[PDB]
Amino acid sequence: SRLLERAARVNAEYVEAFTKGEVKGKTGSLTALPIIETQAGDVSAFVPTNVISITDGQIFLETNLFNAGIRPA
Amino acid sequence: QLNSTEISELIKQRIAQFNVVSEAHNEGTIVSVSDGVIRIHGLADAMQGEMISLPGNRYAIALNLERDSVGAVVMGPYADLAEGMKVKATGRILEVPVGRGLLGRVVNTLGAPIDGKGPLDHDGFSAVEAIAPGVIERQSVDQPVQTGYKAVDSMIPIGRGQRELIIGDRQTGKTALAIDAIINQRDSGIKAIYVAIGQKASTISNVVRKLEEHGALANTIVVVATASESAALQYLAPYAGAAMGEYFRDRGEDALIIYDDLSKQAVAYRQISLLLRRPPGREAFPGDVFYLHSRLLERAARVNAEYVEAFTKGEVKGKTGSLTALPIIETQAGDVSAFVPTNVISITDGQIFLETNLFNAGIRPAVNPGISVSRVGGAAQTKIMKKLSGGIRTALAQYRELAAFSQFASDLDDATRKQLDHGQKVTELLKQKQYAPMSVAQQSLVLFAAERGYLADVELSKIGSFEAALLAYVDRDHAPLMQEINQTGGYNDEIEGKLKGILDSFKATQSW
Amino acid sequence: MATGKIVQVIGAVVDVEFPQDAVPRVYDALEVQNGNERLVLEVQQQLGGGIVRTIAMGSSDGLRRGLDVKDLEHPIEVPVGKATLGRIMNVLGEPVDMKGEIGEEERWAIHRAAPSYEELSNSQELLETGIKVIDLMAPFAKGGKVGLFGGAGVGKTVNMMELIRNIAIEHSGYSVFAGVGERTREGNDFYHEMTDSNVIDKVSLVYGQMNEPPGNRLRVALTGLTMAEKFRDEGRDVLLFVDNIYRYTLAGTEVSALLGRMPSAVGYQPTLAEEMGVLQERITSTKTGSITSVQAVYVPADDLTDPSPATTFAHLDATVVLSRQIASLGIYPAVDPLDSTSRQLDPLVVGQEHYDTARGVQSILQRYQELKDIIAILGMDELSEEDKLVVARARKIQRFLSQPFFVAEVFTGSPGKYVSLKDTIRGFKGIMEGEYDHLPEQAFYMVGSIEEAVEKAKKL
Amino acid sequence: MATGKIVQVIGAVVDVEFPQDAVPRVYDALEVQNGNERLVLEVQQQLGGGIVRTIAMGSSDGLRRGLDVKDLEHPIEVPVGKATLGRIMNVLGEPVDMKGEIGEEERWAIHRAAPSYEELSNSQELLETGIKVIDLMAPFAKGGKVGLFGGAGVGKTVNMMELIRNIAIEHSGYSVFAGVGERTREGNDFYHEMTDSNVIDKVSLVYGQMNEPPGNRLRVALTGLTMAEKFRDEGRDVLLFVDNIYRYTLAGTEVSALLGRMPSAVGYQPTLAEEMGVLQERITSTKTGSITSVQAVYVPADDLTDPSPATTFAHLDATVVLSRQIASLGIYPAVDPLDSTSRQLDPLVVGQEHYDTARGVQSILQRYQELKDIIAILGMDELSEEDKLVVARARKIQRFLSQPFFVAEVFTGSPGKYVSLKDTIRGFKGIMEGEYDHLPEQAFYMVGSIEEAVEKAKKL
Amino acid sequence: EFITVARPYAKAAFDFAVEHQSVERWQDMLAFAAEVTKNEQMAELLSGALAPETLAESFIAVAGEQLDENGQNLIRVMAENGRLNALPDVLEQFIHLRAVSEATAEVDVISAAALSEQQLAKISAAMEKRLSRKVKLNAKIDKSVMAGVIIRAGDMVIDGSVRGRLERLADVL
Ligand SMILES: Nc1ncnc2c1ncn2[C@@H]1O[C@H](COP(=O)(O)OP(=O)(O)OP(=O)(O)O)[C@@H](O)[C@H]1O
Ligand SMILES: Nc1ncnc2c1ncn2[C@@H]1O[C@H](COP(=O)(O)OP(=O)(O)O)[C@@H](O)[C@H]1O
Ligand SMILES: Nc1ncnc2c1ncn2[C@@H]1O[C@H](COP(=O)(O)OP(=O)(O)O)[C@@H](O)[C@H]1O
Ligand SMILES: [Mg+2]
Ligand SMILES: [Mg+2]
Repeated sequence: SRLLERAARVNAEYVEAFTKGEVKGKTGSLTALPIIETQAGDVSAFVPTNVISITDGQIFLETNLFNAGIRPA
Repeated sequence: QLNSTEISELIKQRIAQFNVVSEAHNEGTIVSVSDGVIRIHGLADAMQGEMISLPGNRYAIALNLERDSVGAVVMGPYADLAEGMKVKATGRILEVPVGRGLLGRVVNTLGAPIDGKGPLDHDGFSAVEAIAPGVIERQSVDQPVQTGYKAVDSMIPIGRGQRELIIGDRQTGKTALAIDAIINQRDSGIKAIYVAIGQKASTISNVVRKLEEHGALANTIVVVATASESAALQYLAPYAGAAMGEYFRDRGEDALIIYDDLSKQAVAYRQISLLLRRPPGREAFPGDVFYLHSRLLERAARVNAEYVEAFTKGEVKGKTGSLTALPIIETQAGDVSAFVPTNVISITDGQIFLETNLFNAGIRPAVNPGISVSRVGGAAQTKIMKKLSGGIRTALAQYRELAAFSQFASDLDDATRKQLDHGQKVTELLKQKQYAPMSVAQQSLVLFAAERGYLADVELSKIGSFEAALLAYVDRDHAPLMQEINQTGGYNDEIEGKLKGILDSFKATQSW
Repeated sequence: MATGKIVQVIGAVVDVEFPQDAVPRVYDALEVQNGNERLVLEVQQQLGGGIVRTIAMGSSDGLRRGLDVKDLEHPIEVPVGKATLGRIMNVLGEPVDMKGEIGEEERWAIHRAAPSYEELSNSQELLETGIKVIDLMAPFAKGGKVGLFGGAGVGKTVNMMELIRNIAIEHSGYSVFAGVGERTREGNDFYHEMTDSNVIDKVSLVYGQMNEPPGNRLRVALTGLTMAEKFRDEGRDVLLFVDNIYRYTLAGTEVSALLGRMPSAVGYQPTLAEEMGVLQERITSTKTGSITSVQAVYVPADDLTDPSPATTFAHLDATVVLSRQIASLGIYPAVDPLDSTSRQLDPLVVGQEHYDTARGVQSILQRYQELKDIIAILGMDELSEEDKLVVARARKIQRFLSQPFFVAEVFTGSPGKYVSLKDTIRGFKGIMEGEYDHLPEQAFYMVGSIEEAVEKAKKL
Repeated sequence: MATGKIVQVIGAVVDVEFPQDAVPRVYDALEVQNGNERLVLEVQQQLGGGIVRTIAMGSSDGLRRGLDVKDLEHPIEVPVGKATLGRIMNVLGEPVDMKGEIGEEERWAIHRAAPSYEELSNSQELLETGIKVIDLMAPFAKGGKVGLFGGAGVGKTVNMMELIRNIAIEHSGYSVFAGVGERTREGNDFYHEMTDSNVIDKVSLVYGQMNEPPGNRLRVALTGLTMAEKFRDEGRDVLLFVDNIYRYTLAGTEVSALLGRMPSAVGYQPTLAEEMGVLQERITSTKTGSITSVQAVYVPADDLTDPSPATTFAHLDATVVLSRQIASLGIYPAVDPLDSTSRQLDPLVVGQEHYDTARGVQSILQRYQELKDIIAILGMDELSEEDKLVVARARKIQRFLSQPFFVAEVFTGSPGKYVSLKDTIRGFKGIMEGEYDHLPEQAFYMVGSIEEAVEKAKKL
Repeated sequence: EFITVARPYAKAAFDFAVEHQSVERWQDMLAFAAEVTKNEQMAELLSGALAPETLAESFIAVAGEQLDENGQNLIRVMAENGRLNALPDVLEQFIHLRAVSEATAEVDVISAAALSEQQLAKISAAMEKRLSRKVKLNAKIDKSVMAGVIIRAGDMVIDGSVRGRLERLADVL
């Protein structure tokens, strides 16, 4: 969590204060795409549960689709 | 903050004089007793694997030499022991009495006789734990071990120095097949050993008198560790049996050994390991367990004559010895995707899988093709049997899978009415009654008559009477050849003509 | 003279400290004055420094630290012999009936080794129980183990009472009933039903029920067994009933957890297959006598692979299944002949004629099992002329299996019958090979030998 | 000279006490006079008091505590280079065939760092194997890693022997074979095959077979990999065959608990992934030389999700997954084409026609898998007249994936077949588009190119 | 805390001291070791992972006033086990054991002010009748009692303080 909550969009006043001027109007952003591997598609594991609870969304890639030819699955 | 087996009066003895090592290093005192595991204090001279002698006549095996105490396991009734008993270390690594004089005796795992016939005429002692012959000392297994059974000798051939797992569910003829192989081995010079692990004593007594009836017992050693007996005896019992087989192996003879349930050896070793607080793994078995079975079964080997010369100090020049192991494994509900069954499948050469469905349906012995294999293969067989039996196990693998898939009807009848009638005729022919061993000559002529079509049309059934007549007609008159073909195993067009002439004469004259 | 001191009390586990040299042995029994009542402790482990860890054969509440403990120099000892017939006792061999006292002449320790290899009987023999279904489809080896798998209402208790009766009257043995880890209600009503049937004079009862501390439920089976062993030494044939061996396993698991040992394959104790074998190996035939055993078995979650069923089935020689469907048909005993099993149905063991008779009966019944389903959807008149005959013979075989029991007269009034093995072999050969086709199926119902079936058909 | 003493012996691990000014480093070797033999210990940990935990590279029995041990101040070192070619060696680099000493000029420590990142090299050069399924589904390149996954008895070793025969004989550079915890019988049968084929002069052999104690099995893969690394640094290109890598991790699990490390997920050592990656990362091709390697990877209890297979899968480039279900069919090679993959199965590397043929084979085999559950319940008749066509083609594909092997020529009598990449894509492309719709399924079982299937169809 | 680790060593030391008629010397020896155990520099040494043997020698050296039987053996056995920090408790346990065999009780009395030495002698003789030991009173002047006395005889206590009666009355209300 304290790794992933570091990916943020930041408003113009934070940028202008952090850089002590020299930047104005602009917003900062950092986008995070963590990757997780699941064992036989089980989501009920420990680390998958935590990371699925932390993030803003999930892209589920499945092997039954990938084998059928639907790529990206 | 916890104590570490330092107690008031031992601390007092150290108080009297710190260097208590001025006393004998040869002995110590029991400090605790729990579920057959024992902790001993003293024994500075003890070495791992050593036999420790207890009051009475009992032994313990030193497993742990810790900072200040020895952890051991008791090979017998442990409840008689108590704290403070004086204990002496024999300077001997665990050793069992061994020799040819053990043949026909029933002995405890320690080689103490259990029949009423008095002491043993053993040759010497040999270490229970040993490392098998190295990669360069082996020789290729290329000699047959004929069993009683037409199904296994045709499909799953066993050779001198091979290791054949016999795996199946409970009550499927695992013991029947192994003891019936022991019975067939008499009058063929190869010795046999039967190690009953975790068996109930009524069954062991039954099979011992059943081996005595057939005259097999004079040929074989029996090692017994019944279900009542301490787990240390149970898991050590197969290593004692292997130590007895290995003597014959290293003297350049042939021996056969049956471990009557490795799957109970594993449970006894799991008990000993969990009592010693070791972290378990899959199915709660220790991490060791594969090493448990591997170091045991790799001992069954065939050794080249240079190794027999180097071992016997020249005395036996130019003979090759072997030990042939047939461990039995019992699997719950017929699945082989289990930890211990798959461990032993990973160690043994072949695999005879006995199936419960076939066994109920009356196909006995229930040798399931396709799953069962021999990784040595045709090199074990006599060339007559090799040439006659060819690829039939794979043919049945597909015949079984296709009769399972094509259930609705016999559609696409190109030759499936021949193929499936042949596969039925063969499965009916392989069925055999126990304690009726067929010589290689009888198996060869029957499989010849079956395999190349000569009876694929006649689904008469009545098959058992046809075979029992055929083998009598050839025994009484038609074949002096039986004594010849049982000796040479030779395959020749001349002999094929001889046998096909007998086959046509019987098949024309006699209506089954 | 007491010599030990209680040093810990944690649940049912009690640690007591002795002089460094007087340490008790492993299975010795100690005792303590827990207020006014005396309490018995069975030692389980010897720890370092004279400390000994034991389990209380009773309620642990009220024990102080420092109480004086007296070391009895022997294991738990119980009364044995004729004196115990018709009584009720607990683990400690104390009467929990109120008829007073047991005038035993001798007392035996409950712990001992199984018979030696040279001591087992060098023979194999059957036990004629007198019940047609059991004698035919699932014979009893003299000295074997038998499993009972039925549920409730199926008449299990009447089966046990009929066995207790027949082993005493027709044979000349006694019986021991060890009720381990079962309802007190059922033991009370079972005692009342056995005294209302004049069989109480022939059976000795021992009870450790569900309301008992773990050690009682653990050692009650060994108390029952050591009484059966005293009957064996006298030269008799004995029956030992274990009302639920699964509860013996489960109480061993509880005690193992209390002692703090690591959990085995499914949480069971690591010593499971040893604790089971140490019991089941004493139930054997010997060349002085024999103990046969009938054990009610319970399969957790209907799983025949669970370590407890898997360990128990290794020992059972025969298996009798009781089904409610057979009882709804009004057939008693409600033994299911298709699933009932015995490893003594081996044509070399019991003979070719008996073997093939049982196999024929089974094949007939499992054909009828499918013809019944065809009838249920297509009607009777769809069956060919051959199937209509196997149905007619199946419905008669299915009824010749019923029997009147000497103990069931209070229900059916019939005098009750003891049927010899060869006579039921004759009867089923008859019915099966078309003989006796010329009488109605009701002429076989609730009757003894087949001659009584033909005579009932005459009267009918 | 000898300066330390044994203070504990727990199975395979030994604790040794030294003066605190002379304590060995954390991978040095030590020597002990075990009876009359000489035993080598490798130190794994430095505990605090001049004590040291070590693993015995040999049998541990006979060790007393208090023996003197001698501090060799260098790690385990093995002979390396040209001198070690036609010979078999121990884990300690000692010769194990009965020939004389090894004539090496140089010896290398078996613990070494992996090559740097700027030093690696990657190659697209496709390597051709005679095996239809392996090169069609999972083609692998020169200098890549191949791994064969399977349970027990599925075909890992027979396939590795076929790969040895088909690449490694018609290959110029030297070769190294490491037997890690497998059968000595198969090592002897391999050594005699090589010596009777006069190719032994090119194949260096190391054996630490399953009879050896844990230390030999643990280190033997590292000592075989050191010899492969030496041949790589000379600028050559090398073949490395590892006959069961799983045994390396298993020997680490067996030792792990004794070293006092808390157990992990399923029992495995906490360091499973680092122990595996420290070996796996240094078996790689560099800019000076290339190592092509085939590893067998046993999967326990057929569980592909067990931590050891799951953490092994990331290291390899081509993974071939054998399955027991397909072997039970008798369809060897029992490759699962829906689980096998390669890094090289891309259209830019392989070419569009190969890529499309492989994807079409996967697509219709997946569609057949999706049909199987409805075929199991309802039966086939319910399928669409489209669905029956993809089922018939998928079954014909499953048969055509089978192939006879020159090394399997002793389990079946069939002659071995070598199938070129062109012929296999020509046949699979022919089957998929229905030009062979008229042949029976048995025409495709155990054949070479499709022109042998058309012939086999004539003979039924 | 390590009462449980100190029990065996205290029992061994005492049971040895009565075989050699020197309980009184052993007590002062253990008291000396218990004081050396508390020093700030020695407590830094005992935490350090020296070899038990050299750490024992580094502990013998700072105490030469010690028997061959007592220091050079007990300290070494405790060092092998790493128990030296337990010495302050091995002392107390030792004392207690002695008081047990000598049939003595260290009754403590607490009061708001000094007792008349007739009150206190009556207390002695009365506790010696309540118990079955020679008592050894020691008083404490605690003002919060205000009047009366507390008599503590181990885990048994008799409270006659007016504060105790006041707070009990407070809870009767
Ligand atoms: N080929 C056969 N034909 C007929 N009966 C057989 C045959 N083989 C075995 N039997 C019988 O089937 C029963 C089971 O055999 P057996 O008891 O040896 O099986 P098992 O698997 O060894 O049993 P367990 O697993 O309990 O040890 C026995 O009564 C035996 O006589
Ligand atoms: N041999 C028999 N003859 C007649 N009726 C029987 C017989 N066996 C059982 N029954 C009937 O089945 C009932 C089952 O009740 P019960 O024996 O209490 O079941 P359980 O003992 O399993 O609790 C009996 O009360 C009786 O009515
Ligand atoms: N192509 C094949 N033809 C015939 N049998 C095969 C083939 N491939 C594998 N097998 C069978 O697989 C069995 C075990 O093969 P092996 O390589 O030893 O398995 P593993 O090494 O994976 O345990 C052998 O008995 C062999 O007959
Ligand atoms: Mg059996
Ligand atoms: Mg393999």
